Amino acid sequence: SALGKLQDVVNQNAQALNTLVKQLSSNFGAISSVLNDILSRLDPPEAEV
Amino acid sequence: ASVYAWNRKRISNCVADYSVLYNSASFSTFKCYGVSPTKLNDLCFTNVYA
Amino acid sequence: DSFVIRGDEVRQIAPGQTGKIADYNYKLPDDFTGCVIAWNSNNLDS
Repeated sequence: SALGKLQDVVNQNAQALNTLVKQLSSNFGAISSVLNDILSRLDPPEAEV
Repeated sequence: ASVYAWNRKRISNCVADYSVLYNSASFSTFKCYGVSPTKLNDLCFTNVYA
Repeated sequence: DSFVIRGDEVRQIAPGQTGKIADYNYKLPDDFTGCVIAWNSNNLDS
């Protein structure tokens, strides 16, 4: 495992992209994390918030 | 039933038309929370409790 | 806007509010509305 630095930068970029993709599962205080649900079972006045 | 012994009936395995009962003006107050009344028809749910 | 409605239905005449008479006939748009003034005058009615 001589090439430590290179693998470090690869792992860091993959980790950043993976946590960015994972941040889509968060509710952030909403009623559901996915958008199509909070659009399919709410009125525009509250789907807005 | 009495309020303290509220009667609960499970509802499943049926096609349920909320639109017709909502259209009837017999019900004085119709408040749906977390779900929109108009789009109630489109949704599908595991089961209902009445 | 001038009209006369039953007092029970006066709550339905609001921005984004839902009611049979409200939704079907007259419903405020789901945005700014200036003001709504209601004084029930059922004595003059009927």
